[PDB]
Amino acid sequence: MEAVLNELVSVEDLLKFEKKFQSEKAAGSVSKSTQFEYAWCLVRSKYNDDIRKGIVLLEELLPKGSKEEQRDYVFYLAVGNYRLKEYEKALKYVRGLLQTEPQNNQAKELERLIDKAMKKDGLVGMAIVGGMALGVAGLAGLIGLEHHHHHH
Repeated sequence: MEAVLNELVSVEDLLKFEKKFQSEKAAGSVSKSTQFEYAWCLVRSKYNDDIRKGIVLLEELLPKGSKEEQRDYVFYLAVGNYRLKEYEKALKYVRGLLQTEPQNNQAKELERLIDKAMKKDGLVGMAIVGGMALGVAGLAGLIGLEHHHHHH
């Protein structure tokens, strides 16, 4: 029933989770739970600097989380860096993420956007046909011999 409304994050939802971070911190301590949900609210902020902080917030929690807890935080980091134009940074988090869970399709499709975007702002070979061009006659050849190591 989590219907995604057409809006980033109302200042109330962003500060709402910040309020908890304040009361908990006021006690002189902060539960990692708030630290995790506090970065999400920022990672989805309308300001970029808020993400630069939301990304660091999780980056410090990863070493503090186990391998499974990291698989979740790793997922948010690839999404936060993916939008900050940083395509390779998010590509390192999404690629290693598969090294752990290759059966993750949501992690695979994201890799396409990151890798596909880079080719977009790089202009591919415009019209393509099977590849950049043909080849010096070489259909199969995946079982026959190879270049004869011998001059003439």
